[PDB]
Amino acid sequence: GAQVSTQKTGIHYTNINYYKDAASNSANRQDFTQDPSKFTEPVKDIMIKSLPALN
Amino acid sequence: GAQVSTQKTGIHYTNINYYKDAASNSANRQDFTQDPSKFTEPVKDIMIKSLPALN
Amino acid sequence: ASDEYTAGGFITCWYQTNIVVPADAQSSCYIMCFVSACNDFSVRLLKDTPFISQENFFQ
Amino acid sequence: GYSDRVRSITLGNSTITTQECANVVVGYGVWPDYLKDSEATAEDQPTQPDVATCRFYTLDSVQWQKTSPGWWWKLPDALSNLGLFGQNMQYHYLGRTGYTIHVQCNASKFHQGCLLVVCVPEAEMGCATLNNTPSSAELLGGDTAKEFADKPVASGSNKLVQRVVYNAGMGVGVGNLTIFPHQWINLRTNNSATIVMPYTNSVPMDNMFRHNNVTLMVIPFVPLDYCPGSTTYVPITVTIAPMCAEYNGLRLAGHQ
Amino acid sequence: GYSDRVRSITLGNSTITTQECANVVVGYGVWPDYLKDSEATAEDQPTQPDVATCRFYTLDSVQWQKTSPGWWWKLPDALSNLGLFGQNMQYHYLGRTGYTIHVQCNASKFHQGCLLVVCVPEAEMGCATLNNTPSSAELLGGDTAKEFADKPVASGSNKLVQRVVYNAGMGVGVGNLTIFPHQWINLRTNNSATIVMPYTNSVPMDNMFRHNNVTLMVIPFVPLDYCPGSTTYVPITVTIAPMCAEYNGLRLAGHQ
Amino acid sequence: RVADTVGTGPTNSEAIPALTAAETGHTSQVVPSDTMQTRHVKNYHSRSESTIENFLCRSACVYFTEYENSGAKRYAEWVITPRQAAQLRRKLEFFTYVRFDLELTFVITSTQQPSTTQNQDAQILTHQIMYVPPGGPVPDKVDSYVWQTSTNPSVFWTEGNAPPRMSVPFLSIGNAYSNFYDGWSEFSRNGVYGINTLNNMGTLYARHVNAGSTGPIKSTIRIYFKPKHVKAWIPRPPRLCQYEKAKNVNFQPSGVTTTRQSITTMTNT
Amino acid sequence: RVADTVGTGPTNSEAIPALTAAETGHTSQVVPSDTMQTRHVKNYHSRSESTIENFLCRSACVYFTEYENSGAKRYAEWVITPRQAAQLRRKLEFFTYVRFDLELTFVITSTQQPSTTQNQDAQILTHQIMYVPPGGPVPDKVDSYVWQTSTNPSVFWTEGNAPPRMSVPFLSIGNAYSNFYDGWSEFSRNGVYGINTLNNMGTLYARHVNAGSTGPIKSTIRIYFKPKHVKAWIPRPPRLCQYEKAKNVNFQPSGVTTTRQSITTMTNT
Amino acid sequence: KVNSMEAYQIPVRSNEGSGTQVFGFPLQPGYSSVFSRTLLGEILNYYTHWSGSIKLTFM
Ligand SMILES: CCCCCCCCCCCCCCCC(=O)O
Ligand SMILES: CCCCCCCCCCCCCCCC(=O)O
Ligand SMILES: *C(=O)CCCCCCCCCCCCC
Ligand SMILES: *C(=O)CCCCCCCCCCCCC
Repeated sequence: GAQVSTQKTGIHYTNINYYKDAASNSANRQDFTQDPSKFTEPVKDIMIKSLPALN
Repeated sequence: GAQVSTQKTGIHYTNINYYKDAASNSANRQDFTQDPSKFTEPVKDIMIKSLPALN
Repeated sequence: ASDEYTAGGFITCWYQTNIVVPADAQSSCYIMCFVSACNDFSVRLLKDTPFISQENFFQ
Repeated sequence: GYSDRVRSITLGNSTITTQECANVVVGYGVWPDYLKDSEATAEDQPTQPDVATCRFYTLDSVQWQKTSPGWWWKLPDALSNLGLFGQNMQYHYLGRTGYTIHVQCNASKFHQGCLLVVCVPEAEMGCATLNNTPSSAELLGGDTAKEFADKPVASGSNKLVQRVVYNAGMGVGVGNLTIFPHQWINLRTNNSATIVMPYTNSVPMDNMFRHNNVTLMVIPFVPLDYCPGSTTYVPITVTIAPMCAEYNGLRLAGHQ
Repeated sequence: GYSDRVRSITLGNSTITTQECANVVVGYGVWPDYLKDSEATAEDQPTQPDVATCRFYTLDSVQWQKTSPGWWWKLPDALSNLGLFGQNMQYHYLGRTGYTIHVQCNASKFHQGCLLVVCVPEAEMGCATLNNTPSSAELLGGDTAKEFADKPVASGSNKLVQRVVYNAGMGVGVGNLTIFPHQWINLRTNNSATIVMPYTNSVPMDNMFRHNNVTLMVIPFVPLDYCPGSTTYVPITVTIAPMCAEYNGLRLAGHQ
Repeated sequence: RVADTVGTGPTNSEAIPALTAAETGHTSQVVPSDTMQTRHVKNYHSRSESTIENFLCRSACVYFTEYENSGAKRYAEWVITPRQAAQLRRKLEFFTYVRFDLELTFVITSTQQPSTTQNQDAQILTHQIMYVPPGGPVPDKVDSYVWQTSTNPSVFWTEGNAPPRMSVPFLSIGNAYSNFYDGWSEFSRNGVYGINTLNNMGTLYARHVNAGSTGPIKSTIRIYFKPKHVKAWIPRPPRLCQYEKAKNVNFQPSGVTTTRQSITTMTNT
Repeated sequence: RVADTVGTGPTNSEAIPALTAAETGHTSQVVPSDTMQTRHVKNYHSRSESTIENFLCRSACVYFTEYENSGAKRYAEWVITPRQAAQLRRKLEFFTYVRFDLELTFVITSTQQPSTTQNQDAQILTHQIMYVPPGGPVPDKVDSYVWQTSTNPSVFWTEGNAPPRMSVPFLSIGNAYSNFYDGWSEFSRNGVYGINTLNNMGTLYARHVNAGSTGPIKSTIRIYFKPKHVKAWIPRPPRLCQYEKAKNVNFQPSGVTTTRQSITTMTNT
Repeated sequence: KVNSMEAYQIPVRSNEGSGTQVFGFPLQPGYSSVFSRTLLGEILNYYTHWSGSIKLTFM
């Protein structure tokens, strides 16, 4: 029960785990998910770039 | 002849055994079976919660 | 183990209506308390009990 | 395996058990509920605390003696100081509630007696001195039972309530109090009395300090008795639980 | 017309009635039965006396006093001298049984007390003197109750069992004996305790003299009390009945 | 997993989930929902770490001895028992009968000893651990033919390597290991009383295959036991009194718990 | 990946991507294309190495102590905290709450000590590292029964081998580890103030299973922490002032930045 | 009384008033001297964390 995933490039690297605990697993280095509109733009009413902010 | 089972979480971990004796195998950590009505409630006649115990 | 962050609460008992007994029956009784866990009880992180000590290997 | 004698009432944090009782006497056949949009006047949205207000508040115990005439507790004023029922009651101009009144009194097989547990809607009481009206401190007793009198109260220049039990402090016949929802605690067969009062009033909501809509009265019709040896201290404990309490008109706290 | 309080147990010649009781506590949820061909080792055919062995043997009565610490009866050894159960037990190398233990104690409405009736599988007991092991005559009492001690037994150069009740003679907490099948004889609600023990052991059959697999213990947690006038002599009678007794390995009689 | 709480509201009936008769020998099954107004809560809590395998399956030191490079103590011997250590013994004794496989790990460690011996330049020490099942010939010296282990199992381990480990089956004659035994070994209700009548696992000998140096060296073998594939029957009260002997229940009486003052004191003293 | 620039040309409208009102508490999203003529560029640049896992997932030394062959310091103990080291503490403190698994690597190193002791010829040292969760019995000597670890987890490691390593779960009671705590431990708003009210991870003891030689030897255990499988919430300003305590925010005030001369000086001073 | 069966008895008596306190102990199943030696408290002492409801059956 292996898992072939991609390597970091600019191939694949097969992986199998041997331990019964998920804590015994390797780090999760390949999660490039992102969402800055929690911090950049946490405003209630939408702010459009091309429009005057205060109208 | 491997066996892919689940890891403890809040994945899988493949396992193969190499020894001819079952005593050489790993512990059985994932058996969460349970039956307290051997000790809690070992009474002959059934006792219903909402009813008076002695009637 | 104790920690005030992890404080639990207090269990108290009070007389609601004093103990009434007839004549010729004892006026001072006893009560017994039993402790069991409910169906939602669970314990975590295994360690050694502080309740069993040893100075030398028993013989 | 059942019994008409067993009971268990759960309201909020509190549960109440009985191993000897009569039915629960439900108000005027009415079980308490909230105010309808059809019957409402106050346009502001109510606070209905729920589990915080509608729960079992056990006031002080009182001693039943071979010579006790009776007792009375006004209703909004009794729980006026108890928990969050008393708080909401102070911050709000208007309030509305029903109750589950559980009067408890246990004796033994060698003891005898019989109490009338009534719920008198609008127990407007009289004064000892005919010209005056009793004082607020004479009619009311927060969580501390006010007691009836064995004999006529003297009409000086007071504002004393005319407590003689046989007239119930209302100028009526105490034996006719049986029209108001009630039960009896005959020590021979009973152990407690439970009365579920619905909201009785001519207005949908009223102020809880200015007006006490119901008055609980515990009057012993057949006196406590027992032969020597039989335990002498027989207390009576009153446990009341508000039911479907709403509060309209929020402002600063108090009454004035 | 029924009642959870009534009972009648018929085993052989004997019948047992109860007019006040709790359920029958069945061993570890297991009702006694015979040994299966799957679990058997001894190849010889067993003797299963039936009605002659599996019947109600009522041992000696013991007196519950305001100061009694408790009592204990080892199990195969108690009935080791009683009837045909004791006979088969002597002629046979191997034996296997379960029991229906009926502890009886009736007082009145003016009496109070509460006994713990347990069945301790393998009650290996300790010695007063730490270096020795108790004597066979100190641990065992055929049909005659062996009794616990009120206070610590002195550790001289004896082979006395360390009888202090609060440690149950096993170095444990007497209040945790509740894991072993049990019942209570609260004189207020009870009249007797019935426990149906299945065969508990790590081997399919064992010798009945060399090893006492279960130990019955009657330890009063809340002492006998009564006001003067209330009858003082309150006895406890123990009635045990073997269940599904088989015997393998016949030879001459005895133990040596 | 653990059970979730059900949303409860008020109640006014003759149903009494709270009143019972504890004399029945039956534990009540009341839950918060029965004596109060509960909210629905979803329990994801798991009782995984409290299974008997997780409780018992952890290496515990059960005993340890020493042997030397020279002198009298040149080889060691230990009659196998889990009762010499307070810690593991007490966990196993939560149950009357236990059945399991074992995992043996040994931590062998040596220490140079004080001597007037000059020019010491030790060579690597290799140790031999040998099991002598009940009945086989026993080593009477570091060099008796016995150490050939033609049939006895034995581990040869050179220092500096990973700890020697092997597993063992359920070696009992009974269908379960008996933790307690209320009986004797003789039919005349005499002889031994208690669990020792049952303990017959044999002995374990250890020795230095080589002396290694001119100076003195003393080694200490630590035996670790780890119950794998465990089955436990008939639970019992945990040990209250401290252990006095390794062969018997002998305890010295101690009080039920520690104390505090009044039954009203919210604090341990 | 990073966003590519769009080819832009001239503009002459009432659209103002550059003028805003920063009072809104909203960060502007202007890009080069908005205030100039841009060329199309294809960005293959990746923000892979700046993910929270890559930032935090690297072994950092969090603490280290020493124990000896002889004397008083024969075993060591450390109450677990990531706050004794400036480096790892500061990275974790970029977030208010963090949740993660841990990878523990220990680098145990020994040094021979100065003595008048003649004929030293050390034997290989084996060490034992033991974890005592909050509540368990603590070793009061190098030889208290406590070191049996019948239930406590512990690593036995012989010198010269690869560094002992094991991973640990998210051991918190809360649904996330709290890095900061603006509160007390007592409801009377008293007692402890701050994160220490929350730190209760237990202690870690280490010792020499064997002395090994006649001469003195002192060992130094270095504990390394590596947050695997990390989740971090509510980010905050990186620590400016230097750390003063390991249990509290206590800082000594320092200026906003370093200086230069005039607001016109293109160079740091 | 801890060295006796009295540790187990909760004294109840016929008073000259109600509202009196019968007993009082904190909610610390593994720590309080009351619960620490119970079946629940002994098991809890082998673990570091705990969660759940508890039943206190009074007889
Ligand atoms: C080199 C080979 C070593 C083999 C180790 C064998 C150890 C046997 C372990 C027996 C286990 C626990 C049993 C207690 C016995 C009893 O009291 O009945
Ligand atoms: C040999 C076993 C060793 C086990 C190592 C256990 C170490 C626990 C680590 C806890 C991690 C970081 C937590 C900070 C705690 C807090 O402030 O809330
Ligand atoms: C899925 O894994 C089936 C293919 C197995 C490939 C061989 C596995 C290599 C060794 C794994 C043993 C696991 C270690 C606990
Ligand atoms: C089933 O196992 C077929 C797949 C085999 C995967 C490779 C096995 C890896 C090494 C195993 C040898 C067994 C050791 C005795």
